[PDB]
Amino acid sequence: MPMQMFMQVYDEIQMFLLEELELKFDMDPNRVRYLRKMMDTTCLGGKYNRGLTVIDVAESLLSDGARRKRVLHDACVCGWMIEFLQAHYLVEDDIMDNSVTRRGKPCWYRHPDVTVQCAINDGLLLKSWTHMMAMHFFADRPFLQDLLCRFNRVDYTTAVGQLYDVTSMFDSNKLDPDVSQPTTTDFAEFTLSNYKRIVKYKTAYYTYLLPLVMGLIVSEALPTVDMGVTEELAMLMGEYFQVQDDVMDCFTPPERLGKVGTDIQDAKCSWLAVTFLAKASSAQVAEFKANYGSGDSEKVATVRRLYEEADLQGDYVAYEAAVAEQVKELIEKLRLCSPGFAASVETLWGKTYKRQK
Amino acid sequence: MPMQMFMQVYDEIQMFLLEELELKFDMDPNRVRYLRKMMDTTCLGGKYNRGLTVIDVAESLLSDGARRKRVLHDACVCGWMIEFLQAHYLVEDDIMDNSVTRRGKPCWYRHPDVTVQCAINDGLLLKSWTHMMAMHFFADRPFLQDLLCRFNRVDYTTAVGQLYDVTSMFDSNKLDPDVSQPTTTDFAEFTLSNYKRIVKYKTAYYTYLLPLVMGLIVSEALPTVDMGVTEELAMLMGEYFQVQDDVMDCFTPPERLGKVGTDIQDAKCSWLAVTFLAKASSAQVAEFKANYGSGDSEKVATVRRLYEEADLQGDYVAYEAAVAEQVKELIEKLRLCSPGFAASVETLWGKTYKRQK
Ligand SMILES: CN(CCCCc1ccccc1)CCC(O)(P(=O)(O)O)P(=O)(O)O
Ligand SMILES: CN(CCCCc1ccccc1)CCC(O)(P(=O)(O)O)P(=O)(O)O
Ligand SMILES: [Mg+2]
Ligand SMILES: [Mg+2]
Ligand SMILES: [Mg+2]
Ligand SMILES: [Mg+2]
Ligand SMILES: [Mg+2]
Ligand SMILES: [Mg+2]
Repeated sequence: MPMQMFMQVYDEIQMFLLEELELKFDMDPNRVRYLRKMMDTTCLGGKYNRGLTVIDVAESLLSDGARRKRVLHDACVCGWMIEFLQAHYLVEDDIMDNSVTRRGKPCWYRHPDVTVQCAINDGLLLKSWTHMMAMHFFADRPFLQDLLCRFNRVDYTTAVGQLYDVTSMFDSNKLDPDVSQPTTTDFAEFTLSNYKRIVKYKTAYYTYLLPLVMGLIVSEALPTVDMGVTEELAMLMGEYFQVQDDVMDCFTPPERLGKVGTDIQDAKCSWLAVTFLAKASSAQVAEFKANYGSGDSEKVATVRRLYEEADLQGDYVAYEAAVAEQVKELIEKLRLCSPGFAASVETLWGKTYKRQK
Repeated sequence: MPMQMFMQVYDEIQMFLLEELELKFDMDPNRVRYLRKMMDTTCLGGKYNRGLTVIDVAESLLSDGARRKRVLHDACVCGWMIEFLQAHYLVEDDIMDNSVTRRGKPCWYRHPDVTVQCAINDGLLLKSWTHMMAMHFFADRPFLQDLLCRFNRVDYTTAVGQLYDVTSMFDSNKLDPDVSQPTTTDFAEFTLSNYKRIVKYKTAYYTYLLPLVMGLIVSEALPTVDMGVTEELAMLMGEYFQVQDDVMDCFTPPERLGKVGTDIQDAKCSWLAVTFLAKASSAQVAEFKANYGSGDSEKVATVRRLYEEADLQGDYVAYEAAVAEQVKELIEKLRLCSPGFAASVETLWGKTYKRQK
């Protein structure tokens, strides 16, 4: 049912946007249908976990069935703002990471009749829609300002996190626009501390904290919860969530994930990379620096192998257990003064813990 | 004094941005350096015509000591929001139009140590900053919602224009995300009405209509002018402005313009291109199609050669005169009830009419 009306509001939004493009932007049918396909390919195709969470939080907190419908509808729009925001990130992300597949299908910039230059712009259009839809529905809403302040900061912090992610192969001390530099060879920068910063900003905020806050805002209950504990949980579940993505990027079959990993080729500072270098032996670390950050398959195979050889799946489990009980503890601290919020928060966790996706 | 006070609020804005990233975003001194240089290289180097216009419009309309400098500061912030927005477009546009030089210096993505994927993200960062500085300085001003609504609007419509720009060289009938097609061979879609559409949306709104609008907003004078006549002026000055951009791309010397043209290699629907086709003879129209859209040295020269012989200046000066006359009378309509405003519009026109760069 949540998923039912979630798709109903999607159609509203798609109608409003595309129609306006024809009525107020002098757009021709061919281009109007192109945006439809671009929208559907990039926004539909996922499990909508960020969007659906907003509804759950809103519903779980609204405790005259109009107030219920008001909060419900708004929660769905706020739901699609993040889904569209995620749609925006992934389009640009796939481009930057030179990815091939996304959600079982080719990445947007990989579509035969979608140019890279146009893909970039579509990615921007996606971001502009979040604002366009919000302004259309929340027009006369007391929280409109607060909603967008927090929405944009999260977007901003996520872009910053992508700065950290995109520039982790480079010795930050040799980071100067006017002078080039190649992939690091010592990987001194590949530290858990540098990994944690990357993940906290590029993933955590928009994937866990944002969905929670928007649901709290439409529910007019933000001041009721302990924003501090809530923040601690969002960062914790966020990191964990990203650590999973990193392992799945290397071990989960492309068809089960719906995308072909590029971390090894892109010499990304993944969790698997910083955890390996931290425990591996002289020879292991050497064979790594010699085969990492390359497209060659025997070079790629080597890095995959070396990961297994080093048994990272065991470090993972210990990490997962650490988080699992750290999350449980925080939720109990939250459950004390806000049981309604506590429940919705645990559902988000349960959707994360040991996911295969 | 305007430029000076404008350039000081700049630092006041840069300080805030970078110092925030140092503590609240956990950024290392190196990346804070990289962003400072990026911010200075992408937001500085131009002539600041959009920002400066906002200040002029604003102080021209305040008709209480500090009340004045208050409005003066607000106008400078808005001035930089557009400059930053323009900086955002220009980085993403040089990447899209695969340009080489910008404002004298090499395009941002062309910089020695600026990777394309990072460049893309830096541009997104530049956009994020327009919202960041806005909320910081205007979190108390009542006009904030409108100010940001009108801002995102123009921003949206501009991305929509960029959509017409990048898809103009392709027969929109075969436009379909799954099947690729070459650059239109017949160039049938290169019509003046289609040119007018792309121009009105990718230039007019944010280059002319926005500065006037923000200036009216920060001065609380928005409702004292005939928006209908104001928009007619913006759309008219914007088209003309963009038409000059196209001519300068083919005929103005790089060292003076500050950039190397790419409209001919990118097979862009330029004013020169549509005006040519609309008058050229069979031979000319034929040879045109055989050399346009290529990156080859001599072919590109052949296109200029056909542009000159087609005597496209005679139509330009005629067009300019047609516009000059149409703008004049519109400005008079404005003067009737908005003298002060009309005056600021004269200056803006004065900076557009026969500009060189
Ligand atoms: C959290 N991440 C990026 C969020 C993208 C954030 C962003 C911000 C600004 C501009 C572009 C993208 C999402 C996970 C990944 O995308 P995926 O595995 O889906 O490719 P990656 O592992 O490559 O990070
Ligand atoms: C006003 N125009 C930007 C249009 C860019 C619009 C845009 C860019 C990126 C994202 C959204 C919209 C500016 C003129 C050009 O930039 P330039 O000659 O400076 O390259 P172009 O002739 O390429 O348009
Ligand atoms: Mg990435
Ligand atoms: Mg990726
Ligand atoms: Mg990944
Ligand atoms: Mg362009
Ligand atoms: Mg360009
Ligand atoms: Mg140009």
